[PDB]
Amino acid sequence: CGVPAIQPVLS
Amino acid sequence: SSKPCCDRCECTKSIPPQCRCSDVRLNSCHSACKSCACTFSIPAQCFCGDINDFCYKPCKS
Amino acid sequence: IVGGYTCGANTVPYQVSLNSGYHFCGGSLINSQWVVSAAHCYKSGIQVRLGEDNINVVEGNEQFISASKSIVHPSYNSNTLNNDIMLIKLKSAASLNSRVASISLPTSCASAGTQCLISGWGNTKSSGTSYPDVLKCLKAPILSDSSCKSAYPGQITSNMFCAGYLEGGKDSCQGDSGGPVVCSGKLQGIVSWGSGCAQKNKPGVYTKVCNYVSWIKQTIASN
Amino acid sequence: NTPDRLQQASLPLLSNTNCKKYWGTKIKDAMICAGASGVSSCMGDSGGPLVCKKNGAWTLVGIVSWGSSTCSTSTPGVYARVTALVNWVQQTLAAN
Amino acid sequence: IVNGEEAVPGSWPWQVSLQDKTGFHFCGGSLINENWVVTAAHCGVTTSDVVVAGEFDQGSSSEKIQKLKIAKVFKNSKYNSLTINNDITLLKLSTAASFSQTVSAVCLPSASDDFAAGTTCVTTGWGLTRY
Ligand SMILES: [Ca+2]
Repeated sequence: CGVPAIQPVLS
Repeated sequence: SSKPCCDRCECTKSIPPQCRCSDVRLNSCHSACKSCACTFSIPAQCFCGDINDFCYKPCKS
Repeated sequence: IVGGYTCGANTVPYQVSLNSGYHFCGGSLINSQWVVSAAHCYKSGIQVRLGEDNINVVEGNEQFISASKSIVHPSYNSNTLNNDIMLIKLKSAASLNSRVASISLPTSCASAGTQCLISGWGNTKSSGTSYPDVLKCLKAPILSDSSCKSAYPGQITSNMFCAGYLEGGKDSCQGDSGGPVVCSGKLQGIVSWGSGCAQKNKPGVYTKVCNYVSWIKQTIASN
Repeated sequence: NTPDRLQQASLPLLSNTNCKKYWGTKIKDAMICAGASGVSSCMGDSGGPLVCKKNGAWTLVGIVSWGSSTCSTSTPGVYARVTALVNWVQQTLAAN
Repeated sequence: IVNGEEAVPGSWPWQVSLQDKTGFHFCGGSLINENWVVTAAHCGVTTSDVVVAGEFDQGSSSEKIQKLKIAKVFKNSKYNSLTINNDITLLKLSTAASFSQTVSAVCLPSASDDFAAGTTCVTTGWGLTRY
């Protein structure tokens, strides 16, 4: 859980 | 007072009373509400937290 | 302060007015001898006016004390307003009572979302000019650095933060510079600059005082 | 403005004490505030996640719940405090 | 979200959209495993509604999305609809979500977990970007 395959990119 | 409306008004039994309207409205509070909070849903459940020494007129007859 | 409220006399007892024959900046009393303000408020011959509420009326709780030293941050950059902090030493110790009191410096940088009190005698209008007699106050949150940079791309240094309302309508304004942003009883900010006042997407920008606590200590200790 | 495309915002958790500066007694123990930082959850966000890293992993700390009637980005959004509710979550999952 | 930014598509794979039977989004949710979504109690989710997982662009009809029927709504009985306290509902899905790159679970905290004031967290959703 909680670990996206597609990593979020946040500014 | 007679302008916006409140179906569900609760007041303390003091003189003067401390009254609030606990109506939930969708998406905004009534026109006289100074302090409005809403859920972030669609529709938004909005609640006026104002305390007044009166109840607004009922919405329903 | 635009969109604020009258503070109430002496309810912001660390707020001072910096006067050179007229109120030109605020400041914050940080102990009996020292006021923090903005380096862009630097001028010769500052008179610090403490215990003011109505700055145009002698009401009886004022202390007017001349600056003996006005020490701008040595890396103050007047072009970008980076390190926009100054310390003013009072020629004589202010008399600290309920109406004149120092404000604590931060022990840590406040986090974004923390509500602050910004006060001053600056313009109360976002377009046009109306200077209040009495001290105005505004509760405003610290905005996240990303919001601040988004609002002011290329202009927000690590020594700055935004506070206020992206929707506009509430901000500090000209005449507030130098004055306090106090959050949970600590001076986190100094009124510094903005694009206009109270404009949408243009929150006030504040000198990040928590970055200067050592410099403040040092300057106080050295003067 | 409603978005077709999933949006995100970083925003700080507030202490319930800081949040109360804005919301007063509305703030209950099963709530956690976040934002008042130049972003706001807004209508249609409700029920969605407020997540924080816990040892590299995104962990549901809040559920978008309520706040400014105008989604003011200078007022904290209030989220259901998942730590306060997760026991109920686990018990419901267990029973079902 | 006002003043957020568009997510990387699929990068919040637990984010679901709660839609009515027409595809109208009215709330978000988070997958906590294949069979359960956690959402706000005040959203008023019913078994007529659907959990849509895997969406990025709700204007797009070409994403591998999963429209998941809700078998059962579990509103926290402590939910107070006036104070919005205990504002949580679990949705048990009629059919398990198929986890993939764009669909998977968020972690649940322990009740004792400390997420300190000041922590930068993230919220996601398709709420209004401008009020
Ligand atoms: Ca005076």
